[PDB]
Amino acid sequence: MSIFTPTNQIRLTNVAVVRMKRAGKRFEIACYKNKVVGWRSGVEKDLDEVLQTHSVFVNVSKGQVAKKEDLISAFGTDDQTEICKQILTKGEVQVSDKERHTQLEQMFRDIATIVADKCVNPETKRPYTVILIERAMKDIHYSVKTNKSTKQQALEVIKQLKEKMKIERAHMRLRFILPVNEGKKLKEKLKPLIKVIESEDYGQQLEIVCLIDPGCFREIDELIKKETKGKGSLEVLNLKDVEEGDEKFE
Amino acid sequence: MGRRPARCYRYCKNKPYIKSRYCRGVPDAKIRIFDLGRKKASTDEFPLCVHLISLEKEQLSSEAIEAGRISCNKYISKTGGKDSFHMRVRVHPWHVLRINKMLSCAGADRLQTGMRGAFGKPMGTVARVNIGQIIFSIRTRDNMLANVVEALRRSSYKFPGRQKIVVSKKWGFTAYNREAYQKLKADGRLMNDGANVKVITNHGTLAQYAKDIAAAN
RNA sequence: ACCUGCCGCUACCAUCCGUUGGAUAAUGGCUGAACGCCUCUAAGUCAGAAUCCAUUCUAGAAAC
RNA sequence: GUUUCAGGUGGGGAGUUUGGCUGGGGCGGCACAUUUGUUAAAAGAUAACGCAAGUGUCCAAAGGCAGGCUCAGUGAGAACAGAAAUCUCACGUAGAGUAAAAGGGCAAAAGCCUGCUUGAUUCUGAUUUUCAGUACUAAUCGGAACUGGGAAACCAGGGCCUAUCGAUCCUUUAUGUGCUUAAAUCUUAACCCUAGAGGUGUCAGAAAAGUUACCACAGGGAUAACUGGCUUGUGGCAGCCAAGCGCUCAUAGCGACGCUGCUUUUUGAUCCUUCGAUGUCGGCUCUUCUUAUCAUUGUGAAGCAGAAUUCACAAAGUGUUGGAUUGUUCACCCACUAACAAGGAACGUGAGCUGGGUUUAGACCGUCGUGAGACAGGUUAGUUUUACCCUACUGUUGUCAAUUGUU
RNA sequence: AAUCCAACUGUUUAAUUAAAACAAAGCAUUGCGAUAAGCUUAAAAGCUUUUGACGCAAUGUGAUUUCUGCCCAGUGCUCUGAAUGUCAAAGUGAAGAGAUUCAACCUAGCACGGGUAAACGGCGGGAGUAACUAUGACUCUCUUAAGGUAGCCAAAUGCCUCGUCAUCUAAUUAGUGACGCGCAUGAAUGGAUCAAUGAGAUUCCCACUGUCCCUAACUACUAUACAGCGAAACCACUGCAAGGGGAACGGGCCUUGCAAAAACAGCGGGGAAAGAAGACCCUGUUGAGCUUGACUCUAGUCUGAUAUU
RNA sequence: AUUAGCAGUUUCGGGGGCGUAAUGCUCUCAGCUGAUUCUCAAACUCUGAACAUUUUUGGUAAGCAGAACUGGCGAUGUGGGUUGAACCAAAUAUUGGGAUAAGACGUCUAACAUUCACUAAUAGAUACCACAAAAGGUGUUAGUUCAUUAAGACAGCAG
Repeated sequence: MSIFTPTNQIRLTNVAVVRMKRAGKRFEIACYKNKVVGWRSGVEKDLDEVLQTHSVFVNVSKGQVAKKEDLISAFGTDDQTEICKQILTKGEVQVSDKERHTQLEQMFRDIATIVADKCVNPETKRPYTVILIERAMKDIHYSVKTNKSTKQQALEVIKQLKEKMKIERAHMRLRFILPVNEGKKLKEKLKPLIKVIESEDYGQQLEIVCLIDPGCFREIDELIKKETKGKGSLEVLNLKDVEEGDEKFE
Repeated sequence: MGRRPARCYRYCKNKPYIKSRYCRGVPDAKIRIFDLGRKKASTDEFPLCVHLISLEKEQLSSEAIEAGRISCNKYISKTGGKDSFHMRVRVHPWHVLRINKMLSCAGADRLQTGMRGAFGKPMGTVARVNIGQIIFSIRTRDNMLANVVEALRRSSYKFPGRQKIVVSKKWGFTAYNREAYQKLKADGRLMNDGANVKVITNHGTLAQYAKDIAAAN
């Protein structure tokens, strides 16, 4: 009948969960989101820190603890701490509530990254925004994977759109025409950003430099010269394209 | 600490609890280094001893200590070199902190976990100082009674409580003053190892001066 | 039962109307020391908020 | 067949049971009988589910005794033999060993080795320990028999010492030219007397499985589930120092490694109130308050040219939305917007509502359970009672019983 | 327009559950030839039985359609089963003066062997393996007998989960169609399908719509006023706030703010308002209902034996 | 339990350097030994004293849980701490006078005078007890120490 309080039916903890199934029994443990990764990398932080709780779970969502009877039937021991370590080591990461959200984001991130590395619009070699690229990649259709590397996936993505469209999988070379007085500042921004070659400096004449950068970086380059100088800057292509980048196939 | 606010273990409470055969599970200390600059240098080189004494009786953490020492190590290159510094810290973190964790930090229970067996797992360490304990000694040349003072000032901010700072009247890491030390040196009663004076006795040395007097400063 | 329907009631479903002085804060200044110089500040003083207090508006006191 | 005994089967039926401790109860554990070090504060006693460990045994030698000898380790020598086999010698306060945990004890020993033995024997008194100065365990001290060892003094109540264990009843054994069997008497039988063993580990000692969401009763705020209270680890917010980022440049804006606070808008912690009853969640509605200011006002910083944006102050005066999905607060999206800031008021607001959920009984599925049933899993259906009292508020009369003589 | 469920009609929790529950025809299993099987009664006797296998009794499943796989190790049921292992009382033999003691002999069940899953149920893990390391046919071993076949599915069964993909919306924790190492689907514990039907559950669109934007107006009867009649709950005393402290949320206390008759109509902020010795929770050496391979019995039943003989 | 250099080894374990090269010679470097050095303890010790306060264990903490001593509260008022179970004074037959205690003495409120600083805040004001910190201040008050100065300091202004 009507009670003065709730019946209490919540045991949902929002920390990370590492899953290991053995002997027809799923086993989980409460760890943190960052620490599991660290452990698997080989970086020590004791078992006190990586484990949020030192007792073995059947289900972290339900909050059902594994009995000694069960534990000994799977791992050949009833000591929980030891089991936890084992779970951490050989088991795979399982998404909790927080982690589900992250998962959703992850895909978005990957597409943003992998697709935007190397490309140009059809007809001539010019830079262009990521949204367009994304659209293009959707048209041809691509499914990202966390089991593959991002760099590896980039190549795959470009493969599809090399067949379909005209694109640039390699670097290009630029040529800027800088003044002698106002150009020094500009140069110092550019030098650590990208590789400078063919640097011809004069007093009586204007300063000339050439760059090595990807097809999407031209825009980035040209823009930062204008606002820093406070005048227009002449952008010319030294080459429309040049070898290496994702053309050497890393 | 990183796990908790150091204000949880601000002050010395409970009996001293140390890494032993009765407390083997403790994690390793944050500082495993009690060194700064040229330790090989002789006590006869650097005659100035700038200390830092904790004005409060408190539990000054390992992490805090670590923070302090690097602050001093980042006030070695900006002023002088490494060959004007020396530091044994003079405060190790022997005491170890217990932490009774709770499962339901974000979750829930109707007092299931609780304190039914409340013992705290060892996590962290700490150094138990007093109102006149030295927590950083800097032996140095007499050309730095400003820079090691200001190094130690920086350190002071890393620590809990008020922190006095003092320029000694001794040669650093030695019982003797500067008026007495000098006297000894003049007389040939002084004697040096490497970064520590031995000093030649007259009680142990009744008639055996053929080693002490040979290596006098 | 249905159509139309005044009076009335009502709708940003229609219509009308909704003020201006002083004093401050923040801050910006002034004259100006302590501290021969300096400085918005210590004495002093100026401007100044949808602020505040009045103006206005509502009630009208075992108050006149 | 029936009758009477016998053995089997027999939750079809009957009666019962289903430990205690416990930062609620359960799961877990044993702090339930016991031992060492510590907690324990220089006598003794002293608590927690305080800490680090241990006990239910093992030993005809690992018992008793006498004698000889010295161990751990280290150094230097010795065909095979090296890092390591065995044989010397020097040094060697015990760092070795002594059944096991740990603490103590221990060197012509309590260790090692050898020999001989059964004091690991019987009767009896007193005492110690826990303590009630009861029992039990364990121990100690003496006396009397009978022995062992030793030249003898001496030692020998088993284990160097501190743990290593057990009532009544019942059974059984040992003991005695034992006593009794009540008419007498002999035999067996049984009873008794004295000492052991068989054992109760919930260890001063019941024969004992579950479930109940169909449930009940006596109680409990000695105790859970909401509120508030302390508390603030966790959540939230703020400060300080400044290694660094910020092309340059610590602090325009950020800020490591650290440290110091605050808040009670998180969740815990606790159990103080309430269990002869404070209606739990969310939403709608409505008001007020907070500022930790999202917008608007006035300002000040900026890596503030412009536009745009970010940072800070005075300011809470005025605003702070419509929707899809979900019971959902929360979440996530769409659209508007100057902005769509965060919060409190018994987690504001059930005699204001709704009842979507939680949260009774019906039922389905999944997993579990032999089963009854379980589920903090999913699903579907499921009564929302009373104001007319008091105050509070909204308005309405009416007395200012001189409204100041009356109207 | 669709999805879930139940075939339909029907039925049920009188006073909170009308359902997807129950029933149902259909399918299937079991016992039984009369001194039957089943059942009742203390006994005597009785029912089923005015019955006779196309029947009665006892179960399961649930119309139709289409299928209904593998497993008999466990528990339970069963047997044209083999031993003397176990085996009580009566009876038999020995020892004794006898009470008695000890021996053989020995039934049913029991152990042992078999059958049985449209009985209850179950339908895995750990190793290697197609130069493919994915997938794992195949092989080996273990648990415990076999190891999920056909189907089906984030389904009323999926924790993770708001799974992923498509579609439906501007936007969808919803819905549907796909995918399916499926925490924990699955074959009369019935699986899959499904017309017609449904006061059953869910989603969508069209129309309609005061549900809403956003309220307004109208009517009767209440209420209200009046005559007449005229209750009850409830009730320590009581009734203004603020803070403080206090049993940690005061009407009283303390210190403040204040405070001016007597009443009316509204109202829901309080009075931790009223109704109820809290159904939750725990305790008690308190119960009851139900279960079972608790403890202890027991009707019945099976078998053996004495007597009747 | 833990930090540091140093000496003698140094040929050695290893890197080289050194005479053409070596268990030959010396370094950093490890290892061994010696004398110094940093720090260290519920479960170490040579040594070793005398509900509230104090001692004190778990706990981040609690108006949390648990112990020791003493005194209270409960069982107990009275005066004081505005209020209050435990604080302070101080114990309770019924009264009068006296003089006190804690605590007060602008007014509430019984009780005042004199006197020296400090505070320029809307502060601050009866222990328990109702909070507050690290860190800042060319606010003022006092104090410490050091340096400069009639050789022209200091400040300004000028070269």
